[PDB]
Amino acid sequence: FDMGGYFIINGSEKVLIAQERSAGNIVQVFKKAAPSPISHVAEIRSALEKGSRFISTLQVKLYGREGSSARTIKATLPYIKQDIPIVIIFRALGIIPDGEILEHICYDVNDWQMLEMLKPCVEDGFVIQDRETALDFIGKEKRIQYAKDILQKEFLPHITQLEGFESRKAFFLGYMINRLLLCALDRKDQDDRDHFGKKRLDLAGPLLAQLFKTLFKKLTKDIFRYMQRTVELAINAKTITSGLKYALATGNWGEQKKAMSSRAGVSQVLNRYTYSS
Amino acid sequence: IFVYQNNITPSAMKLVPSIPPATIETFNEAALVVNITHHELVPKHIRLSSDEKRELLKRYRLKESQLPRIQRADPVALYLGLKRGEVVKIIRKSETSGRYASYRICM
Amino acid sequence: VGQQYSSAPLRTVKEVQFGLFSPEEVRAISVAKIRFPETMDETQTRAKIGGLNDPRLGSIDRNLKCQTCQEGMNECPGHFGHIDLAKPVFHVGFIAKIKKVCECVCMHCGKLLLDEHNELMRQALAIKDSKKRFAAIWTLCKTKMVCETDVPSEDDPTQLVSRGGCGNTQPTIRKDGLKLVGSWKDEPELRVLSTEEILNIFKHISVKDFTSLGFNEVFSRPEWMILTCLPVPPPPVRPSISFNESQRGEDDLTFKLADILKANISLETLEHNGAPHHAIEEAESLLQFHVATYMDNDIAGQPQALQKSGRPVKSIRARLKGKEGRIRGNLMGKRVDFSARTVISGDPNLELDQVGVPKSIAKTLTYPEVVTPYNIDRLTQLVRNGPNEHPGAKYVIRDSGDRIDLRYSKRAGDIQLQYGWKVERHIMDNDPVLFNRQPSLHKMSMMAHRVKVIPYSTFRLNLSVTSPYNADFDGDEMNLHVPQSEETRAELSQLCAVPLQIVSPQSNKPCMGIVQDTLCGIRKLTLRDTFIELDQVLNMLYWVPDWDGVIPTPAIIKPKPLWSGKQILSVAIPNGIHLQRFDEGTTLLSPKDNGMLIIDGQIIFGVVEKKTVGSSNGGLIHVVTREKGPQVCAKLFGNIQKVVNFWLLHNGFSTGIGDTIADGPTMREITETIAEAKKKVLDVTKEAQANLLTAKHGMTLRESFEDNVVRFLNEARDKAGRLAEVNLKDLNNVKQMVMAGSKGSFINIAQMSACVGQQSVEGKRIAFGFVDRTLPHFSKDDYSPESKGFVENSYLRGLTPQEFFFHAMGGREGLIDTAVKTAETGYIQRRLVKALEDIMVHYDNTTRNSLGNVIQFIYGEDGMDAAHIEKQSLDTIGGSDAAFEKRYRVDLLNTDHTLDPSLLESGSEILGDLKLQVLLDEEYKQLVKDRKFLREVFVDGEANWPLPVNIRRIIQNAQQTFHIDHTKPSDLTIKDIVLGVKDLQENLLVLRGKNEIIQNAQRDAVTLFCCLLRSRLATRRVLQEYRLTKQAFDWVLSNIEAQFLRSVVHPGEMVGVLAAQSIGEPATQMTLNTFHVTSGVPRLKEILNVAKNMKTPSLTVYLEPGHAADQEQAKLIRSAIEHTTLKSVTIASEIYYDPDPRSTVIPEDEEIIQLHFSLQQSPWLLRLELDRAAMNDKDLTMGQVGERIKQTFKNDLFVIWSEDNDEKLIIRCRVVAEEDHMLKKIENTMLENITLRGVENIERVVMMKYDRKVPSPTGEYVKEPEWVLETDGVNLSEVMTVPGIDPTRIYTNSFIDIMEVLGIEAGRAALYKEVYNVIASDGSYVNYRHMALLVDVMTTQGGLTSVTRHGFNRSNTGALMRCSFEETVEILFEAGASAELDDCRGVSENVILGQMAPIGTGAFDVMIDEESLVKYM
Amino acid sequence: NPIWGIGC
Amino acid sequence: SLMSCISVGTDPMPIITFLSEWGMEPLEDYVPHQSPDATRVFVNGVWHG
Amino acid sequence: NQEDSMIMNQSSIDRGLFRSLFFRSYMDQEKKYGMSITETFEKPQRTNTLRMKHGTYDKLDDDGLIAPGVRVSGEDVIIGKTTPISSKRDASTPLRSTENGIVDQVLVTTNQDGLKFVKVRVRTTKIPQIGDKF
DNA sequence: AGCTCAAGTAGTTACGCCGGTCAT
RNA sequence: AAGACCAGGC
DNA sequence: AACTACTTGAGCT
Ligand SMILES: [Mg+2]
Ligand SMILES: [Zn+2]
Ligand SMILES: [Zn+2]
Repeated sequence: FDMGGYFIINGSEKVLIAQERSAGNIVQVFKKAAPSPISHVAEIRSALEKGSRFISTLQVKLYGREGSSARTIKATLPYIKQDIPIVIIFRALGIIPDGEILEHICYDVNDWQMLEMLKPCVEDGFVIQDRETALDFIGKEKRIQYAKDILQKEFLPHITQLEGFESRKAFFLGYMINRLLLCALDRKDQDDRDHFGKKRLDLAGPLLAQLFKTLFKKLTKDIFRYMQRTVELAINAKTITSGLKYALATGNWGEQKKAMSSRAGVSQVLNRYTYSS
Repeated sequence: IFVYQNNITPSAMKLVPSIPPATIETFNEAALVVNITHHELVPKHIRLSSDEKRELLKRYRLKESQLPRIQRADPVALYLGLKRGEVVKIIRKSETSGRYASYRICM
Repeated sequence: VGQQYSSAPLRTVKEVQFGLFSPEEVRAISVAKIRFPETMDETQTRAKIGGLNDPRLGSIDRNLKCQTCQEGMNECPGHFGHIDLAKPVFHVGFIAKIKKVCECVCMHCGKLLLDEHNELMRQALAIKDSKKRFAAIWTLCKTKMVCETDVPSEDDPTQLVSRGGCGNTQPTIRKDGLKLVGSWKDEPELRVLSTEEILNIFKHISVKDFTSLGFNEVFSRPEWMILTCLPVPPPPVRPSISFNESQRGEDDLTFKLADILKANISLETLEHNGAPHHAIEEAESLLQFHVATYMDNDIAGQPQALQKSGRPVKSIRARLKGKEGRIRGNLMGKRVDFSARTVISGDPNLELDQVGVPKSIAKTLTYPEVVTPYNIDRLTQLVRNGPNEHPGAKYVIRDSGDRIDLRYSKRAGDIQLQYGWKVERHIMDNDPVLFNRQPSLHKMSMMAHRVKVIPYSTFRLNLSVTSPYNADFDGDEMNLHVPQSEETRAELSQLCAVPLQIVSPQSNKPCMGIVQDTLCGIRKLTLRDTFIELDQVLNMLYWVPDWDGVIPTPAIIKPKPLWSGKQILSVAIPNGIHLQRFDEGTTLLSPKDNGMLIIDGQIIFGVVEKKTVGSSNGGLIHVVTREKGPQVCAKLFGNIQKVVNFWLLHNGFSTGIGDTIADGPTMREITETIAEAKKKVLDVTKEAQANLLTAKHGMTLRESFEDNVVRFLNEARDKAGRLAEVNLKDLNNVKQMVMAGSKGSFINIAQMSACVGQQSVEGKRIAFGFVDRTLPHFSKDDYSPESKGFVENSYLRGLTPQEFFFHAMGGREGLIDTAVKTAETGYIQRRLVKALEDIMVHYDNTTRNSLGNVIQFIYGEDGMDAAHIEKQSLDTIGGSDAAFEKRYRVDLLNTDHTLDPSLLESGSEILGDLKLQVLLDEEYKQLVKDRKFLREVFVDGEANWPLPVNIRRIIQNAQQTFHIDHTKPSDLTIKDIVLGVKDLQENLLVLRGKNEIIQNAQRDAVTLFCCLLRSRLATRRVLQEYRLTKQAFDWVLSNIEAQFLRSVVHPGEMVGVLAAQSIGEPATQMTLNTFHVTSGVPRLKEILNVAKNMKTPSLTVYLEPGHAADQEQAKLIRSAIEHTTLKSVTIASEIYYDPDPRSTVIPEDEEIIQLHFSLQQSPWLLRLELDRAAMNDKDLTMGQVGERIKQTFKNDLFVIWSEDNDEKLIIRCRVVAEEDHMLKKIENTMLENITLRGVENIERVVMMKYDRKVPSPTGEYVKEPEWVLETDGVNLSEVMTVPGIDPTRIYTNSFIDIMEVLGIEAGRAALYKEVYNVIASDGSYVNYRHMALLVDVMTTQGGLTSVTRHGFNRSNTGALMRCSFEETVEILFEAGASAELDDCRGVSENVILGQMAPIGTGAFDVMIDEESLVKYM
Repeated sequence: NPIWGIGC
Repeated sequence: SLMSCISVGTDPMPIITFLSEWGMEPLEDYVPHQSPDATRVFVNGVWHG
Repeated sequence: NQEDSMIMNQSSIDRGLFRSLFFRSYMDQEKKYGMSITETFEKPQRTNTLRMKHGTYDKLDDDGLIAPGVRVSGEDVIIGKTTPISSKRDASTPLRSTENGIVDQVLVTTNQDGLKFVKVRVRTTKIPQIGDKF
């Protein structure tokens, strides 16, 4: 009758508990309170479904409250101190002329409202007229090169961090700047933060994953030291055995060390009061 | 008692406490359109000779500070033109006894 | 306590002095040089190296050793040692001040930066307040940075005079981690101010200067904020915990002492060897840190400083942080001995005040009873009995401070006591003990009970004493404490006995009634239909213990001799108990058997239930308590119980599905009340999906749609249930359990037999979580009720998935706050407490605190104890001038208006007397003064108020004590009556003082009563209404007097904690929700915080005297207040290119030009298209609109406009280097900085028809509703001086404002009103005095001091006190900093000290009078 | 209340 | 609930491919006006034409 | 049966209604050190140390264990262990003070570290009583 | 160079009473 | 023996 | 999680 599904560490039956979370790689638009230099903003949390898995999000803001004359659109990029006005982000991408920029954002030349909105924005970037300067204002030769980097490995990193796809990310940042306005013009509501469909449940299997990596990776750069002493076996297969045990035993995922900055709860002591229990 | 219409100059009023013993007050116009004492919630206050005061204190065994206070820039305090050290007897209606007698010194 | 007599005199702390250790002192005190960083091991050998801990300090291992001051572990408090730091360090918590000090003093010299010479400084220098002085000062000296040697004297700014010198520019200092650095100034010059440098400067700072800033030359000099020699605390402080013997185990602090020690050693060994001078500092910063650590390890510049393993390392200050930490964790509350706790289950055969204790427990808890020749005999028995027989004991203690263990000692059964020895016996029956159930938010959450040892493992408590603790038996547990001194016990029985508690001061009504079975059944037993025969009428009388032993004559003799409940139930009611009621159709022969009338202590008529025997006002209980006493009434429960419970045991009672089913046809009649109700919805949905409905001003077209659907389903549901309600016969059990008042209500039946109801969250019917739908099982845009959450089904029938779900989502919201408001309510409670603790009535009748600061001159504005007060009705006030006169008016000079000689005994010999008719005038003239004076206090007319001494009853007692006939005349001189009531008033003394101010207070805080007094003692009533004999009168009088004197408050009464709870308690019983204006739970919060921006500000303004029901007058003001902006009437705005100022490129404009040239500019145009329907709502005119616009800009903007007649409203205009940029900035300046009508911050403004009672010309009060404007924003100073309002009634709930505009007083009035309306908006009732006290405490210091860490906890109260709430540690730091002195007058101080606090019982002294101790023999 | 009506 | 289950993790390409070969003109080369009401398609949060 | 408290028919409580068994398992090991110094499972008394308990050890066979028949109670030492250090400090396990019953199953076993692993299980029949929740 | 006014940023404190499992 | 975490009780 | 205190920053004469 024991349907199982639990682990048996150091005796006691441990049950991994599902961890709900806000799914990834998706576009969200939020209205931000009357007291704030920002009107609305759209975000998208991105991470490689398989490979390292960065946790850096994209912010496509929209300054100028529902009044002031300066309703501009700026977005935030990973590692960049300040924010950049979308126009530049495009020219810095591979789209240098106006209207070819509005090309991506708006999909209906007969939607003057939206387009209007964009106008003031275009003026913002009117001062940078090409891909040279585009990738520049992002702080010579030394700075320009780094500009690229943060676009091929940091900017909307999902999609792909390859190279010759600049185009694609551009249509997104366009689909995004779109989603922003689609709301600031009362056509689409603010994104429903608790629409269960857009939340994921990291079950047991997944947990071991993000956990294992953290481990095997310390083994990886461990095996690097034995190789960095031999002026001419070593693999302590205990970090993956004992590491796993610690977590599953207590309920603290993230390692041990001077890192309590983890979460306790994951993995508990399976109930045995009654079957239905 | 000057009644400035919209506002007096910062250069101006900086010449008020410059003529003692005498003392001077300033009242904005738009703030005296309605006598505030007249209000429902505003209970009747009253001044107190340095005699009626030096009495309250003996009669209750008070150390001055132990007495409920009232602000110098208090709407009513100004109205009756109090000063730092003067006392005020408040007499209001009470759904428990009919009339209660409270006192506030002006800090 | 302590063990081993000490020759030194015993004393109690009467004062606490704070300060900072002067290095020289720490040195002095130290008994250890403390050089080594290890523990002991003389090279593995266990001992204690002369190096660390015990290099003479305290000790371990059970070794007297400790510098021969023996004592071994227990008796030896710790012994401090020290440690000479290598270089001066910053005291982690003072680093703030150390910095603000320098900001105020000059370097290289060390003196103030502003002398008496600077005027603004004189002022600051006179501010007497060790803290606000150093506050104001720094606010000045933080600017000037030139140590000026010469400044203009008190004459002519011409000449200059000199003082201290060396104007070296003072640097601007900033905080970076643990170091203070600053810049001196093109471009600055940065240097890192050393410690050694700072300290030096401080040392130089002048003595009169220490004092200028917040210091004290004796107890705490500015310099000592930097440590030279570190005070090392001893073992009992940082105990070691060894794992048997051969294993380490050292405390946390016993490490960061060593970490510091080591960081000291290395430093020095770099300053006496090749000292690379700029590589030492790199090692100094380390010591500065470890010493920051040691004391505080929770700072700004992160670096948590973790102990090998990750462990944070508790800093000394961590051990103190409130709750858990020493102050709030070990002192304001500790685990105590002589206590027990288990599971409760009520027992219906236990006197109200008992409490059954499991034998097991009694055989565990003891009680030190000294041997005395009265109890020696019994004790020597209890002792032989041993610790295992119940009525036994378990410990004997001889004079020789040593203890014999009655279960081991070879002389166990031996022992013959010695007077003076003490014996610890098992708790026995009738031992007073403190029983409680937490959450403890009541004076009643803890009560003293009579002990009753019983079997079985559980505390058995009485039912009627259920609601005070608020327990049930579903597993609930209870804590029990056992007194230990002879007085401790007494104190428990004389003030905490359950019987004394029956009348709750918080709501001046009892607080324990008859619950469940006893209630429910007492009802049945009462009905005229309830009869009992001899056999049982006997076994029933037997159960009443006090039974006189006399069977009352049968209510029936004819065929069968029977009795009725009403009869027997009455044998429980004591003689002299007079009760009168009157419900609906109730009259001296109550048809439906309503009302209640009990005379002489026998139920005459009416049925008995919640109303007559509940924890209610009129409550037969409330009355028996007042009339007979704590005791008699406390017994009353058990009886009424015993009889009833027994009876029910035999009559039986139950409930089953059958009680929840509706008539065959009724279940139909309802169905179609939902169908029809469904269509009255489909109907207004059709009529909405056609735009065939207008927007009710202030609401959205959509919102207004809901507003009806909701009001439709609700009214539907309302009768749906009501059909069944009247469909359940007088036999339906559920009904019965509702009438009795012992459980559930209408609503309940409804949701079980008819319709469950509409579900809801956040106030609106089930949302559209799924784009445009409720569930995926629904068609988009379905706004119907079957989609929005209306459960049409009854529980008896069963919910459909959809219904079942919504229902869950609805309940889910419920469960939520019952799991949130649960502890946030507790916080708000806690605050109120730590905010009134030290408030207690004083022997003069002043309500003050630990400062003597008078919070109230006469507690509650009358000096009365809420317990002794009841809802009386001030006659005089209500009724017509006509009916008034015909009652109290007496005219001896008149054939028709004189006392008929059938009332008085001198009626004819009195008719016409001039001298008498004058005393009769004084009187009638008085009563009129009253009548008008009460309509001056209670403008409402409501004549019912809480007032000491219940006169209605007091007279009803005379009624039958002397048996008075409504026939033969009295015998009182008119002087008898009138004169007699005057002599009474004279003895109703509250305050007593000899002088006048006092004697005035007397009359003052009394008045209201006196009026009630006259009202019932007017000659006319006293003779014509209640024919009082001469005798009676002298009795009633004498009693009113006596009663009153008992009804006065007692000096001692810890009033604050009382009102504190009295207020917070009825809050734990509210919902966090603000549904079904921001009110309830969150509101109170809002208030106690003295919030500067409430969610709902809003403000109510009443018309001016005249124009009251002037409908159009209402509007006429609305639109003169409600802020209307151009932005709210403009449908669109465009900017065209029209270069010809004499024609347009636009068609529908032509006319509008030509018709505007009879009875330079820019070619750039700007057109606005205003809304038609929008010009009728806020009402506006093109003439006005523009008029405004034009005068806004004026002569540099020509504007035009069409006329209200047209089919398109418009406004053209032009200006007068790039214009397309300007005429666009002027686009906004037009839509957001231009008002048309209204006062800013005042949006939406609705109108309402309110209920205003008022004085008809003919006297009587009558219904005269008057319009009123309520706002949706708040500005006062301005919306007050508007023509058409009554700046004598205007009112915003924003008390903050009111105080600023109408004077703190009026402010207070609001604060109260607002708090009251927050309790009262929940049905709960609290007595004035409570809210008032709070209101008053916040108010008195001058303004609005909030009940928060930023309020009361910031006054001149003691330091130890405020330290026991929120800022615990810093509060002490800046207390030893400015060397504060604590009275130890605060309740807290004493608890923290372990001394009896000046609280009631201790608010005085007890001394033996030798003189009288000789005359007694 | 919640599970009966708005107002309730 | 009783019937609920959690996804596990399938592969994208066997569907990315299966698409750009059944009507999915890749994003790479897009023209907003020639393709007006073009229904855009997303894969695991990426825009594949 | 007032205020959520219910009346239960004793008679049928006797016929075994709602009776339930209760188990428990106190467990111990024999710690060692890379430095050959091991603990012990015996029936210790006196012997220079004193480090002992209050209860009785008599229900302890010489293997430092009880038998599954034994009726233990009050505090009765359930297991016997010692620690030789420099000569007998106790590490024996006592039945929780509130409890009691009968031993139901003892078992000896190895540990990865070849140490002596021993768990003990005690049984008790628990009868519904005037206070238990349902 | 210097001053009023608005905004930012820093930081703090919160909750009643009452078995298992893990590891320094 | 002190702490932390999870669980559960009114 | 929300506020409120405290001090700082940038706009402005
Ligand atoms: Mg309960
Ligand atoms: Zn000592
Ligand atoms: Zn100087």
